[PDB]
Amino acid sequence: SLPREDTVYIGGALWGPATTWNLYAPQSTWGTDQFMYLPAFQYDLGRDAWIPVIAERYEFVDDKTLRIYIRPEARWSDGVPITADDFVYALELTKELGIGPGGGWDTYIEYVKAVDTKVVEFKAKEENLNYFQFLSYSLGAQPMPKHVYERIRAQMNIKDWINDKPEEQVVSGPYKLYYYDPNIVVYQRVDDWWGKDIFGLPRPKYLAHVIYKDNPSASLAFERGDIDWNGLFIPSVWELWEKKGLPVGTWYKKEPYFIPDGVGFVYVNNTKPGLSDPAVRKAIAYAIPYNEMLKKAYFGYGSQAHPSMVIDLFEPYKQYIDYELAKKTFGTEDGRIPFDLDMANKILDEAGYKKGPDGVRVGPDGTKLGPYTISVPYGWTDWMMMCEMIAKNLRSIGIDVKTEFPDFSVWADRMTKGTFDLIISWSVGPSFDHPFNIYRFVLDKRLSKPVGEVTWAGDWERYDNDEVVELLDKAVSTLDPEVRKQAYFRIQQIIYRDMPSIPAFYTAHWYEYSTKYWINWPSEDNPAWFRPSPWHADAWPTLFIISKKSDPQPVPSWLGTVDEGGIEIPTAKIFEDLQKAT
Ligand SMILES: OC[C@H]1O[C@@H](O[C@H]2[C@H](O)[C@@H](O)[C@H](O)O[C@@H]2CO)[C@H](O)[C@@H](O)[C@@H]1O
Repeated sequence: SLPREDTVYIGGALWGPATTWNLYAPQSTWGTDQFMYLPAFQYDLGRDAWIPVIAERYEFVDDKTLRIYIRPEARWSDGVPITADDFVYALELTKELGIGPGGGWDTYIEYVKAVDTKVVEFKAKEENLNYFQFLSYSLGAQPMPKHVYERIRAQMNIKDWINDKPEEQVVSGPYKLYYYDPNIVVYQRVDDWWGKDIFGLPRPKYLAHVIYKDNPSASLAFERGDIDWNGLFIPSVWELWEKKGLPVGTWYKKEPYFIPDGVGFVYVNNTKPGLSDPAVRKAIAYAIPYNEMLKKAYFGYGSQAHPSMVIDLFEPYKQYIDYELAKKTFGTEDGRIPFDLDMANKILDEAGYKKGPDGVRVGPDGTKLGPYTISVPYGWTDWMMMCEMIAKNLRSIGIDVKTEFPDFSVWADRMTKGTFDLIISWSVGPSFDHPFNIYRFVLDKRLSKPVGEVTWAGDWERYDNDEVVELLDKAVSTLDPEVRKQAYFRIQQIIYRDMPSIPAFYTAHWYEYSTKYWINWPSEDNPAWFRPSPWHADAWPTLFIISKKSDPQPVPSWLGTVDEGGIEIPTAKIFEDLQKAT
């Protein structure tokens, strides 16, 4: 019963049921992090700059001490000021509970301290000084409402709290929950949002997400005009406007249609017998039919990933790849891993795996290579097809793998708790600290948890290597790019030796829009925000950029770097200030 012209309908972001609106719970509902809880500074990948959001300003006291000045206007939706205590509390709670925003901060941050009501100070750890992580955890810090969470902690386990009462929801963002049921989640704009005199208001009054069971049903809704903002895999997407003449668009009008999101992996659980052998993981890498699955399953919307984990779609990242090592190791022109079942079988043969009567390999200890599952969420039809193609090839070489596609919530539980065998999942994307970010997320045991315990922070596969930890600790102890590069090069040697999990393809930043009710969507022709996908962590500025068709507004004046006429601080300026404070 929502007003259509004041509602943005969304697809491809929420899969399975609503769970909670609590970032410390094992699962929370799409929209919670994106729109309800904002950071100190919002990183802008498109401009390589930082929007001062809850923060007004930063200051380096020295190269290891960063003060963040909170806007006087920054205020929770219940009227309580956002204070330095809220920043300290959020991070200390994440450390205590082993889950929540800012996971891992305490590895590279010595302290977070409320030096005044509106001033928070972060101090870098010097033992393993890491300037990227220092900046990431400090500038990107997300406060959480201490006064709310302490009340909850007195009543119950914070992990059990649903936070599902609209009137009582205490948020820092411009939206909060309005309504939900088994078929929809709806958010409503906070009209007296604290940021209204700095950022304006987002244009939609409501954000609604009907819960579709699969891609085909979501696609049908999109074709009917019932989804405005979509983050969906869509086969033959160009035909929506070329053949069907629908008022629909993507970032690119021509192929590949989508900008890149990150790196999709075949994650292989290192804790399971058989899968714990690097030889088996290497064999799996050679048995993935990269080219065929990316054409048939992925419609050419993304290409094969480089095994270094570096996103070589961007020229400036190519310096971080030891191409000679990759070429030497894999025998291909660029060092990508070839699809080669002969090689996969050879690897298993040379590791002492012999096929038994049923055709399944048994190791020299003799661990049987199966039964295993490969799993992705039901309805994610592109990934499901990839899984089927991969599983069949693995069965061919004597690894007993079958597909299993449970509801998203169940899949996510098994991934985060590390009870899976194989899955396809995401990792990280292009960023100011790439490829440090992907090595940290995928390879760092410190971000993992025991099997049975939830981690959203990293290392789902439970890879355990102490040399990687040492290399991550030294990679950015100075800003000399050569030190970083050599750390990355050695990590790459370790990746090829251990095959902790398999970088497979560059994931698409799924993003489609309808112009029927909402206009000025970011695109190649209007590149106002480079992370517009409705499920992306950094989606929120999109909602300030779009207008109602019947009420067009100008571009928000705060957008753009300081030199361009907005309020965004270039990453280069932050590093300039850091070096100057040394
Ligand atoms: O391509 C697989 C699948 O992706 C779905 O979007 C995912 C996205 O790929 C993932 O990185 C992010 O963390 O979650 C979103 C969903 O919130 C997309 O909705 C599907 O159509 C697609 O099959």
